[PDB]
Amino acid sequence: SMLGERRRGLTDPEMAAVILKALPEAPLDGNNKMGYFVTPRWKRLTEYEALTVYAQPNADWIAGGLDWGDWTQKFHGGRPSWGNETTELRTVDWFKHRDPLRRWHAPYVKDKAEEWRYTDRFLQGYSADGQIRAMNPTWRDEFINRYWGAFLFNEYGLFNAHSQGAREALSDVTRVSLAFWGFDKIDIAQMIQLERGFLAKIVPGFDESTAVPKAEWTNGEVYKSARLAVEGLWQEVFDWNESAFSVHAVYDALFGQFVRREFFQRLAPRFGDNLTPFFINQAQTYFQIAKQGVQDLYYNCLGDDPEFSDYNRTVMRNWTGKWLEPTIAALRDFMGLFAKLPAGTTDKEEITASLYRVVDDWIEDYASRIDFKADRDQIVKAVLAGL
Amino acid sequence: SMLGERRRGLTDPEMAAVILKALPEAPLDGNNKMGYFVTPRWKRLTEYEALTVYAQPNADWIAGGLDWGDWTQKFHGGRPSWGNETTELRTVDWFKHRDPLRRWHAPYVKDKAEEWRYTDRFLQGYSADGQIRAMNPTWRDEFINRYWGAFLFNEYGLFNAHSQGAREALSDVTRVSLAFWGFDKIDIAQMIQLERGFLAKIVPGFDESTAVPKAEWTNGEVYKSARLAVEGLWQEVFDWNESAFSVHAVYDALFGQFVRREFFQRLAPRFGDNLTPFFINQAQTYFQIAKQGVQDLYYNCLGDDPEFSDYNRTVMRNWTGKWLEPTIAALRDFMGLFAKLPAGTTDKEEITASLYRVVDDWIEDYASRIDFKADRDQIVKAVLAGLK
Amino acid sequence: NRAPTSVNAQEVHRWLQSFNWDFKNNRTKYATKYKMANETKEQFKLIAKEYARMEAVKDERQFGSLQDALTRLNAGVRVHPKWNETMKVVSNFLEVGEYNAIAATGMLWDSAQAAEQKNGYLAQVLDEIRHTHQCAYVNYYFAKNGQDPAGHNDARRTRTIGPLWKGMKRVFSDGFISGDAVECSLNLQLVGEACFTNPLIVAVTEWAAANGDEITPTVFLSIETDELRHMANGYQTVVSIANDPASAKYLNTDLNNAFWTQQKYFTPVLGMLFEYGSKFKVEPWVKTWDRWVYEDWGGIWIGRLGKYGVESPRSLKDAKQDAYWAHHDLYLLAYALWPTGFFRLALPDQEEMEWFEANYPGWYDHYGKIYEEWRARGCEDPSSGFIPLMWFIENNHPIYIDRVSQVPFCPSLAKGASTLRVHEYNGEMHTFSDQWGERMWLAEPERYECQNIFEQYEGRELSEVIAELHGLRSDGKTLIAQPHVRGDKLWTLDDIKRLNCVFKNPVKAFN
Amino acid sequence: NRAPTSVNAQEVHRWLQSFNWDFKNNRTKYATKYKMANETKEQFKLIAKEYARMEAVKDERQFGSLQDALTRLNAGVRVHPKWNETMKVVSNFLEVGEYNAIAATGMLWDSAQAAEQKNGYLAQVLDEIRHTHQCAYVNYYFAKNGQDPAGHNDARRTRTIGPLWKGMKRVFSDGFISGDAVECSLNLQLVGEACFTNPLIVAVTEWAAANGDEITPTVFLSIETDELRHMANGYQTVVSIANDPASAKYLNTDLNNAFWTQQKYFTPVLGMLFEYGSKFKVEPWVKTWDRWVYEDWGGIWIGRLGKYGVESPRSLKDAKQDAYWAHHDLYLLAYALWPTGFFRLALPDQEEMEWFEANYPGWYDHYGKIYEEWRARGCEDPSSGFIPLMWFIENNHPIYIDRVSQVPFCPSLAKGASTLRVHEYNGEMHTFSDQWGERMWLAEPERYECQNIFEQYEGRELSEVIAELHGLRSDGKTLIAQPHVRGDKLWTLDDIKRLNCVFKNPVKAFN
Amino acid sequence: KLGIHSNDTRDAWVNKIAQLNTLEKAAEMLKQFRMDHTTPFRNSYELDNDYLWIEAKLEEKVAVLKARAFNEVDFRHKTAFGEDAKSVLDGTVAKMNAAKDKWEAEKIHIGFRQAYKPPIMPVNYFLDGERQLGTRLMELRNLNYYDTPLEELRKQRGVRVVHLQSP
Ligand SMILES: [Ca+2]
Ligand SMILES: [Ca+2]
Ligand SMILES: [Ca+2]
Ligand SMILES: [Fe+2]
Ligand SMILES: [Fe+2]
Ligand SMILES: [Fe+2]
Ligand SMILES: [Fe+2]
Repeated sequence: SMLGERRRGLTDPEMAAVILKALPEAPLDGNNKMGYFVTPRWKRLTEYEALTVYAQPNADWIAGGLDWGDWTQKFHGGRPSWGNETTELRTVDWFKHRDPLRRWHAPYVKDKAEEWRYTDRFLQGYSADGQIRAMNPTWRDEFINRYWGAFLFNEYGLFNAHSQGAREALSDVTRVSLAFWGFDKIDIAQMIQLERGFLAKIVPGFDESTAVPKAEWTNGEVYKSARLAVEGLWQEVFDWNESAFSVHAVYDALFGQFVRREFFQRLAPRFGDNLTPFFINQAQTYFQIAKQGVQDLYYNCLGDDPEFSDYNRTVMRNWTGKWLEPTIAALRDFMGLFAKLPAGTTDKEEITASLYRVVDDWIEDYASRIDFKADRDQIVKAVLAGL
Repeated sequence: SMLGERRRGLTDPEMAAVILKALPEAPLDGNNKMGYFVTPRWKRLTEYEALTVYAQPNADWIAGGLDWGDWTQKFHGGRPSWGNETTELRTVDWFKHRDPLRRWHAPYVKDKAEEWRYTDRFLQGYSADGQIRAMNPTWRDEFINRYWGAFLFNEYGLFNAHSQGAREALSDVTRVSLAFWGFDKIDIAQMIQLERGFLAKIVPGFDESTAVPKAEWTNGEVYKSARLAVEGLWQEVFDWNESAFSVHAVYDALFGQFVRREFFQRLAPRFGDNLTPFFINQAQTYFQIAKQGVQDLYYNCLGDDPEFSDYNRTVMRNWTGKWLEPTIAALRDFMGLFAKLPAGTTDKEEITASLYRVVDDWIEDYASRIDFKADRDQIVKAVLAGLK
Repeated sequence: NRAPTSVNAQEVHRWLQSFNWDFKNNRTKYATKYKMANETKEQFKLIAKEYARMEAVKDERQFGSLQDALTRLNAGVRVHPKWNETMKVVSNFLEVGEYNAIAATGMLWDSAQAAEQKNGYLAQVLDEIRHTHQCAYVNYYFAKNGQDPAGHNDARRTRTIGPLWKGMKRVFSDGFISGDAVECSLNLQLVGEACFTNPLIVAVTEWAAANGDEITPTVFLSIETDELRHMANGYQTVVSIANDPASAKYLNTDLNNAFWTQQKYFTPVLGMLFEYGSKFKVEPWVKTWDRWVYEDWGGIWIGRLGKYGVESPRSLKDAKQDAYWAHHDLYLLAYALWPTGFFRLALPDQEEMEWFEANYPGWYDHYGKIYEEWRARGCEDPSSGFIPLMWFIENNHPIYIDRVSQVPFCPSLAKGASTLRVHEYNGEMHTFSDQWGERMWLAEPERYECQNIFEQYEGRELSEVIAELHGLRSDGKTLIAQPHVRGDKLWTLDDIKRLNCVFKNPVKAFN
Repeated sequence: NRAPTSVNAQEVHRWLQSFNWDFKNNRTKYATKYKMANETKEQFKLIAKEYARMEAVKDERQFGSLQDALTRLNAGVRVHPKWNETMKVVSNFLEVGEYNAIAATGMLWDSAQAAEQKNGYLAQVLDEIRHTHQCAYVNYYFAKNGQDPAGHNDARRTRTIGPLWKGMKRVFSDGFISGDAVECSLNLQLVGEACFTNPLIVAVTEWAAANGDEITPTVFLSIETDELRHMANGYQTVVSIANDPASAKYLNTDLNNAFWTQQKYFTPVLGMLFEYGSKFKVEPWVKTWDRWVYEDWGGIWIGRLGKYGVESPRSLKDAKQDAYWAHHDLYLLAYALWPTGFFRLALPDQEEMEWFEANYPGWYDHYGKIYEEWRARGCEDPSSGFIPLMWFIENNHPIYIDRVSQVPFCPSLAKGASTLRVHEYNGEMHTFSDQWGERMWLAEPERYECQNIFEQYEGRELSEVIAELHGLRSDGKTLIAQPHVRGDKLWTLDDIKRLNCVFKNPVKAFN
Repeated sequence: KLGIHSNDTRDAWVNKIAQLNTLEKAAEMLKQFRMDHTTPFRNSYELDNDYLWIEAKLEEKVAVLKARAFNEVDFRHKTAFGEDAKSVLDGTVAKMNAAKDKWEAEKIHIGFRQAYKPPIMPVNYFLDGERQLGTRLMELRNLNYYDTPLEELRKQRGVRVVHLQSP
């Protein structure tokens, strides 16, 4: 029927009248702000905080919790649904964290969706514009396909490293940031494959199969120490904080940044390749976004915790030290890649300057935050020995 | 008050009851498709077509119009509000054009907005990542600030060349496409300035003032003929189709594509500049989007018109020859810029091959569509004469 | 320092004025008595990207409401029948104003020499495309989900059948783009939008809401958010030409003509659509008009421009005098000619006549009695063989069409203005309804040659015209237009053919 | 060839399965008895970017309707008082279900070895985050624009005062993440969502619309669109372990335990919220329950998993016998303990009592007479000094909390199940309401040590508990909770304090 | 056959136009048509309801013929009659600037349109003329626009007052 059989209380005369008749003259409380009891990180409470903070039903025995009593159902053995026992780090309140970008689900998918549709448009224009005509064939069929592609398994591995964190995070604000950090990583891995898939369509003999890049990752020699460092950060770490911290404030901040920003984003342009940089622009945008959250949690919150500042910095300095080695090892095995570049692509003077850029950024952005005394010269020296 | 004072017919019991009572038992017509009488270009009528076609109240004396009679008020002298007299091109129906991307206002600003917000994210990521560190200083301060900057005026001029067309276009579908082609041009000019403004923020000493780029454009040699061509296309052309056609199917397809793609897009990367290519990616995406519309209007609809095909091709052929010369001159002067580059940046062979790519693409995408007999080596040789 | 940084619209706009450069032929391509100042500035510091974002945000809320909640509430249906018909005309007629405004502003963009002034007009060019598509969407939505799709679904071609459409093109089409760019700017921005369009858009959302329509408010309230930019454009036009000697000579004359042009059509038509095209009333047109035209526009807004030489239109007083009964006089004509529309009309019901008589003393003795007689003649019944037009013929009340404004008028049967001027010139007869339009024609005969419906339909049988111009419903027999808004006893083409009504050009009676 | 080309989600997902590689420690970090096949595939071939786009589009409509049309219609206010209160519980309780589901799917993502199955769970991880924020938005919206913000604005902390919350955490928090990953998968997907959650979300939009609430339908219908991906996840969980020999030994028991866990809470709670938290009724809960649990889930759904060794829960027959009066029995306790909530409750009106008796013969002689007795005694009036809990004490009807499910039960008054098992173990007493829950505890005592409200509040005066846990409105004196939904005579902290109500652990009476 | 969009008159002119297969003849017919049926100075109003449409059909033929007969330079710079468009434009603007009043000015502008409308003159020159001629016409016409009383304006225009009515 034109009107339908269902009567709605908002528009049905009879039902609406009954509803209006029961309504009070004015709201039964003037406080119309959901989350009003939450302590604002900024001037005024934000939608991000209101909709997120305290969603996790933690009781007071989990630093910051507002509930009480034990969990209703636990694991066989007695392990709690969520407990202090899942991480070495301690704090006065697990809900203190705040994503600098204030991302809850809506803003998050809105931004990634804009990137997706613009990506599609870019690709349709790039192909129509014939810009592939000026790209170095060797750089494409070799360094982009094999070495760039293989790097997709590094990001994918870092993605999976967040699995346990998604389950064990001790607060909503931290769980959301963690989930977004990991999802962005799988995105990048899927973008690396997307490019290879694009090349496959515009370059007649290009094969998009992951076979070649995978073999390079699994049995290759360039990413050996890298893969070993990934398999470890992912499957050998059971502390959700050690995983996130080490992955973002150590490994990916050193190895990852160097490979993406100091190798491909720096060399691709020299072979007439603006395609790969188009995707790296995304990966770097994501990296810098996550970084702000990683910094706020481990430094602004934990590292500077009014009660566990010293304690946490100690644990992180320990983690930094623990993983600084496998990372440096990863960087060394990577240096071997330069030897496969065509003669005259780059020199030792440049790579040395790039490594220092990474190391210096790391120190300024991470190491110095927890009073970790790293030696820039020895690190670069240690890595540079891989040439 | 909590309920408010105004009563709404949809929710107010008394008023809604009155409304429901007067309603028919079912719709008074089962054809619930606005624009059902429009001849669909594709399988089924699109929202793009429904909301757009026939919005322009043309009478039948302007090919394809559905109204009748003269306009109600004309210009002093008698000039019609819209009329056949405003363009040399003729057709069986001015409403045949369809933007292959089916862009009406909503989808159009949606995509540009996505590009705007992502651009902002990109820049915040670029600056925070300190990628500016590896950009060659000379390329940055000389070629980006002065030469890429001066190009904003070229795009700005092409934008303005669309003003008369926005007023004279003989149909809604063409007016909307033309408006969007023009708006994308001003956007590019603004993105060139945007980049200069960004550089002024992350690079101490970089001056975002347009004084230098503008002086290059108005008094330099590299862009002299380009500017002369632009001033002509914009202010000496009173025919809205000659303007759109000559701008998009001649000048910008050759000079524009060469500057954006074969010079800046091609060389910026060699100087560690991934910033400029970010914006050129947008310009090229826009260029290719407009090309589809330009091709549909001038080749699919006009050049292949069942009754005026031969006539229209003759005219566009005429316009191609008229504007090809000034366009070759523009490219010729631009060749002077290569001598300004640091030694070893590029060479005559690369430059020549890049010219051929643009000329060959132009012959395939445009010249051949109207049987314009273009001689690729003759065009290239004429341009090369400008190499210092 | 690697601090996250970016660049906003204002930062780029700061240098936009410098985008334009000098060269001999850098001048407008359109004829104009005025000179727009080369350094005129604009109020809003926008760039293409930011303009797109702010509009995209609005579209998001608008279409979201339309596609989700409003559709779930069956909002396209639960609207009073009379209003569903009123919106066929309101939305489609405004649509053309929005459309021609695109061309009009493209013309002003060409006129302006200062880059910032061009940019301000440019933003309106884009806004008018948005508004065109928005108005189109209202009709599109009501056709898809409403009680009567006919008309909503093909107004772009069915509007050509009736006389009311001709006047709409004068004020919202030709008046916007044909003439001195400045004259056009006055009709569009200084008069059209400021005096009528903006107030009208808001008013329509109120009447719409009162009659159950939440679709129009959703779209029109969104359209309204873009008007500040347009007002600035109109005000800026006057500023850009104020320091030019030509201004003192011509401005007030183009303004007065523009004012009369716009008022001539909207004074009677708006009141008609509001009061006769609705069940629930919001406010009498008499008071709405006085506040809009006399107080708001011809007082506050008009005054602010006194410093630029702008004066209150010399024809303002005449406008008011003819205004009072204008819309009432017109509905008699629109209803009498109901078979020529693309919408269904209804006679005032008992409750309505009381309201009319109460708000307009003397209404019943004139219009009331007339509608009661037509009712008695069976104007609502298909088998009556009666159409109000026949009544005009039997009682010798010829209906003329103003050669300039296209507004229909019956001087022998009107409580309002009753003047009629008939001239013969080089083999053609011309009929005018007022001294302002008459002057316009005498001074600019070649600007006003629009043939009227009687001239075009002369000697044509009514049903043949309706059929030829597709004035039928999908069944191919029932008329789109109707003399009542009920769901049964709808008139067919055959019912009209039986009437054997043949158009005559009223002016041929003169010797 | 320069044809415009791109690449879609499916083309990238094509090689997603190869993203994972082999290495010694490549295994789940969580205890489990099953083995998920490392070659399991997922139904929807999505990548992160396409996922975002499809969800972003839905957000657009949703928030567009909420911020625009719905707000213009005052949709947040024109809702029946009882339903405004009901949504405080429905939206917030479901919120935690949505929230823990994030952790659950995270655990499932870690459990899966095949890249595709991991990807399937990953999409839900993100969906659950979206749903958490959506349920949060409903409360946020009703707080901002509703007739009574209290409760809507602070449920995350005020819910800790009441006993109903404890059971919600068992089925939608701990039940989702504590135990064998597969057991959790069963509580969450195979049972929870497939049997209750999904049917519930749709049903809620129906009851919401019936009571004037157009806000919830707008949000919940959007959540609903994400459910096909979750059903597939649950179904694929079974397919992933079907081959493993352990499955034949354990699947059916974890399932049965999962089914009982979920129905134990929703059977009484949902029927209560629907029938007692509304004015206008959509359908009798007995009818609804039978269709959902027996026909749809127990039949069609479970049936399709037969080929995988899945069998109908052995406790199904028991669930049906205990169900009939379950929700009616619980509302008596919920209302008697009204001061412990964060929402306002109302006693059935005359039309409702007739509706209840018509649909549940015998209802009036038991529940109806009790409510009338309480009302005549003044349970709605703060000067009466009467709270129904007192009536339970006076008539020796102790109220217990099931140690496992946390569901409150009163065996001496219940018209439904009345079994009671009390045990002592190592100095601690335990009370159970059914044989399935008793076994769970007997077999897994360390999994269930949740302190009940009587244990925590023992010896404490009621008003002190409320005051301490912030059960007050803005004025810091009036209670959030109320025994009626009218605007006057709201109970204050002092009205409660004067009752001198002191909690006692009912289990100690067996000492 | 008397329709609005299709009738015997239009059919009759389509056949007539079909027999114009020479540029000179086609162009002369179009100009003649304009003198006979367009503007308030048209020789007759007999084709009032169809002239606009018929003119367009005539223009189509002249255009097609001109493109076939003229070389590229002439198509751009010559009128269909072989005149130098720039000379015609300049000469007409010169006359317009010498016009002593609004009455002389309107005849110059209107006459220019009747004789040179686009199929005849290249559009670029024709619209440049509209720009210049229109400007002067308006300047002359809009000066002291309301000073002449209607009674006297009717005489200056030279209308025959047929009927006057007023309250
Ligand atoms: Ca070479
Ligand atoms: Ca050759
Ligand atoms: Ca006579
Ligand atoms: Fe508008
Ligand atoms: Fe406007
Ligand atoms: Fe969910
Ligand atoms: Fe779900």
